[PDB]
Amino acid sequence: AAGEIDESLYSRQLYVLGKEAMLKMQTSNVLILGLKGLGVEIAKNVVLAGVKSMTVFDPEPVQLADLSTQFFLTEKDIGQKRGDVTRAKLAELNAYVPVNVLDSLDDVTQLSQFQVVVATDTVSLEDKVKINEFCHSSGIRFISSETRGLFGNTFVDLGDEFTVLDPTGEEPRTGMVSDIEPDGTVTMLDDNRHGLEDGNFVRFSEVEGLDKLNDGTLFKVEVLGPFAFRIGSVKEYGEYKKGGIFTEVKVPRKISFKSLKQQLSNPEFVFSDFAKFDRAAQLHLGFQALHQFAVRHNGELPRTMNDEDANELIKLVTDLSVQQPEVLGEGVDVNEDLIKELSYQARGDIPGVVAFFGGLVAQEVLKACSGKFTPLKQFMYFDSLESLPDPKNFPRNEKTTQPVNSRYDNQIAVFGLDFQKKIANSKVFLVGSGAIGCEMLKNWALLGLGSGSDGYIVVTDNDSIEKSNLNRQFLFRPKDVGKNKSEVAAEAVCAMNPDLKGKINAKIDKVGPETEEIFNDSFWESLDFVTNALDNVDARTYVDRRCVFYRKPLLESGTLGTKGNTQVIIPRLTESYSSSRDPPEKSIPLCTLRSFPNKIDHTIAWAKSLFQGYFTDSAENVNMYLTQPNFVEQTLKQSGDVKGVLESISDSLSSKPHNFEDCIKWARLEFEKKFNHDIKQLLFNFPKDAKTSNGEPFWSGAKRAPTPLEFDIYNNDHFHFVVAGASLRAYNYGIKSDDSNSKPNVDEYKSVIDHMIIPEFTPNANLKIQVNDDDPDPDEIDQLVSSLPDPSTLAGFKLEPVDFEKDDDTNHHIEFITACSNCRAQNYFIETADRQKTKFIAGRIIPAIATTTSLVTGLVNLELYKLIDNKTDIEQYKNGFVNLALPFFGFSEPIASPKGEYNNKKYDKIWDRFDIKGDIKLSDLIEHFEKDEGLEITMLSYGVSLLYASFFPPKKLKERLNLPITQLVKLVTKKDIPAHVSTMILEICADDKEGEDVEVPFITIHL
Amino acid sequence: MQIFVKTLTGKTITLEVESSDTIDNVKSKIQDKEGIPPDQQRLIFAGKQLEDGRTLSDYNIQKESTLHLVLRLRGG
Ligand SMILES: *NS(=O)(=O)OC[C@@H]1C[C@@H](n2ccc3c(N[C@H]4CCc5ccccc54)ncnc32)C[C@@H]1O
Ligand SMILES: [Cl-]
Ligand SMILES: [Cl-]
Ligand SMILES: [Cl-]
Ligand SMILES: [Cl-]
Ligand SMILES: [Cl-]
Ligand SMILES: [Cl-]
Ligand SMILES: [Cl-]
Ligand SMILES: [Cl-]
Repeated sequence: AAGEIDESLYSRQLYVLGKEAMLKMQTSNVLILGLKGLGVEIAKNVVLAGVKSMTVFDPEPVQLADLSTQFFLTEKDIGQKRGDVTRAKLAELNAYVPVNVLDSLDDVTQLSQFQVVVATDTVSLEDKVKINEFCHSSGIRFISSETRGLFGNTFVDLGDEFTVLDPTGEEPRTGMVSDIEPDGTVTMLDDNRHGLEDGNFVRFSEVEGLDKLNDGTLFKVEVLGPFAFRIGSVKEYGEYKKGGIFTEVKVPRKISFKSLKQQLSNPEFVFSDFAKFDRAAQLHLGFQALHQFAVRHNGELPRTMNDEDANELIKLVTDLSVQQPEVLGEGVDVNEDLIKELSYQARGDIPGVVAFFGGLVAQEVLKACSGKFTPLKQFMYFDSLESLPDPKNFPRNEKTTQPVNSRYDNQIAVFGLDFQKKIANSKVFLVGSGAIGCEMLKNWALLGLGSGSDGYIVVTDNDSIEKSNLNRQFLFRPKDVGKNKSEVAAEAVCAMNPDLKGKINAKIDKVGPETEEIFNDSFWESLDFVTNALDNVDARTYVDRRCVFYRKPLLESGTLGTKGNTQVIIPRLTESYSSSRDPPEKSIPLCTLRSFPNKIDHTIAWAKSLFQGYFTDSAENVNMYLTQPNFVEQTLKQSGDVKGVLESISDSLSSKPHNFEDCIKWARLEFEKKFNHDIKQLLFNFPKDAKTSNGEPFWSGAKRAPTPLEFDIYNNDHFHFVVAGASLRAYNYGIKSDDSNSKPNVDEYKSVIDHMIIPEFTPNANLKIQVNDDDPDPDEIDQLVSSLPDPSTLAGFKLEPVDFEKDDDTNHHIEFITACSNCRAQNYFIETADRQKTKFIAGRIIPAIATTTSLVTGLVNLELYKLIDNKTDIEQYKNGFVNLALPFFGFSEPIASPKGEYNNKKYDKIWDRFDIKGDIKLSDLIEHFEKDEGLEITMLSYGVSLLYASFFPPKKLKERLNLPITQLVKLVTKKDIPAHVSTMILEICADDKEGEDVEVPFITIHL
Repeated sequence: MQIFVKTLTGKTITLEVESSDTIDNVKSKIQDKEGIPPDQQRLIFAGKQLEDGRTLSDYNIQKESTLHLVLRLRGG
């Protein structure tokens, strides 16, 4: 009995892919050939996303070197078959997805039972071509992928006829219309952009005067400017009067793919990095050359670091170019150095590259199953050669790179033994142990990072594991729910690589200002670098500040559905995260919320705030008033809204319910207030047909004339408003629900409500209602104070406040907000939204999926190699930007840190500072600056408070000049410096040797 | 001449520009079309992020070149 989706597990993925896409995924059987690193990584991501079945084929024996990137293998599995040994561990990732083993692929006919077949590095080109031909001609979707050291590729072939249902996954563009001219020119209301492109399609509703333009018909968009687009003539439909909302529609696109055989000699490229576009053709030849080589050398790849074999590869590539001068184009030479490196690295198995292709290919599998997002069409090549260290520090030759009979051998194959040991003796702080965190720790387990006697890993995360996390936090199991993320993740990766036994310090502390006693000078100074795995901006800003202060590199990343990004912050080199602004969260105007909504986002906001006030704030206020003897005197002199707070207490204590029946009543009376009386009030001030000073109708554009609601228990939203309201109210007052063991019953509520006197509405003639945020706002408080009961008549009466939890479906919260928003939506003729959508907005949920998370984490660990080598050439580093939907990959050299000058002295405006050893006297500080820096201190301050200025008269200088900085702060702030504090940042202004104010670094005082 | 700006959501904006135009200027034109303040714009082309006060010519931006308008994301 399937055709439905587990929202509690798939919640966040569901907001990326959508329900239709996932229903198609749940009918698709996927087959993966080869279960080395690449295969298991692809499989993991696909199994997490939830397809109908996963089948894995790898009859090869496990060897120690396979552990380089195959996180589900162990030394105990050596000799046994990769497929058999991996199966059970993939199964544990998602109990809804059976994971099977194909024993044998002697019969290609067995492919017919699968909808998508994926061929990894274990499958020869000869067999990839046979298998592709079978798949292509039978309607089976085919994807292949290969990693070879720091290089990699992927190939996609979805057959002759594949339909893309949604090219991007973006919210359809929508907007309000003020005019439609006869030639089809649609002008937007006020200064709202349509945000469409030429060749988008749109449908309309509410356009008065053009009847059938609203019937669902699509119109092709010709963009005229930011504020208008044209749809072709509309004089046939009538003449525009007023109103109208347009809605973008994604139309289906049929596309065709070519076989692998055709694409080998005539490929279509998607580029991984436009800085390296010339390399795509070269590598296309190079990866074919590796297969030709293997055919010549009994299935062996070139030898690690070996010139003889590399020259053979260059000959092989040159024969493909001389034979067909059309993959490289006329008169274009083979890049012999590039091919040389491909030979040198061909046996390499690099965690970050595997992670990149694993995320990518897994998402391409999902596209293949669903028609969601734009497929990769058809070949992409990739390299991260910038990750190679300087050979002067870590030389690469046949000796340094040889296997040492360890799990790291095919990492050593690329970087050398010495480099690998420096990775193991690194000391790192990982801030977060969720999606990025889990992927990060897996990658570090695979690197052996922190495994050496000089190294360690500290990971901290202050959350416990919730169910929806399991969809992309692959180290957590259903039975780990409720435990702490960091602790569980640390244990999990130690099973993956026991070299990290006792090397990970899993902490549960919140990073920030309240934990600096723990994460202190000594803690930070000890680290080599810091990596963020965070879910919010303020935390990133905080870690950034501290990285600057302690001069530590920072590896930053982030995701939002299929979109992602990486950033590197290098001491003394680059700008920091804080250096650049991101687009802020747009705020809704207050009048729009309070009186004139037109989008469900507005009704949800309003309903969420109503929820806070009804079931959280009014309770906290009652509890404060009963427990703080000075509350009323406090509130009167430190609240903007005084009257609100006092009515909230008066109301809270005079209506006290005695049973659930009273809670139901209260809720039904609130329905009348909010959706009936308040609306009739707003219409009393502004009638349907009201006009403004120009004589144009008041209700037009963003203003939708409301109708009052007539309560109707059969209406879902009216019902649930009352159910959820009553159940929450009961929770506040400690009353047991009739609901707390089972479903709400319509007839039960109906028989309470049917017997109620609902008081009729009378208007207030003096209520002003604010029409704009520009426009102003417009004794009885001594009466309100007199009305409040003495707290001694309510001894030990607590109200229990509600604490918004969006991910518990039994708690009525999303039930309330959804119903309350929708009742308001009914009022204003806005399309009602369901629970999943209301939860997304009210709960501020970030869409997330494992694919993007692995890929972005992969790219971070390709930049990590560059920190290990202490790279100071900014041109070697890559900030990354992705969107797997498109698919799109772009990279950029970090921005350099801005520099300054004072006197003849160059300085870094982010990184440089004046370190003063000791609790120096003010006079000695001022002197040190003139004597040693050429600087005449002009102001000196500690945070908010001013310690010295050159304009101070002599009386004031006498008090301060002889004081140590700590006593000087004491004099001015009247605070002690706390005991725990060991550094103080002082900001200064100064004049240089000419007597001119100059910008200069900050000061750190080391106590 | 004509350049293109592709956004991270797949959108293609077309701009009328000259080789000597400042990046400041291209951002100005992008603001006119998209409404994004120049200070919130991250432009990238051929492996470089485009900096205020340099020119299109400085980054070797030809006719038909495609710039990417990219973002940082807060999820993790
Ligand atoms: N991407 S995810 O899987 O949804 O979540 C990963 C996060 C990382 C971890 N987390 C988030 C925030 C953390 C902090 N300190 C923050 C809290 C607010 C604040 C203000 C100012 C400075 C810092 C901070 N510390 C530790 N871990 C954090 C939880 C979740 O798994
Ligand atoms: Cl959908
Ligand atoms: Cl279906
Ligand atoms: Cl088993
Ligand atoms: Cl091979
Ligand atoms: Cl937030
Ligand atoms: Cl909240
Ligand atoms: Cl929960
Ligand atoms: Cl949604």
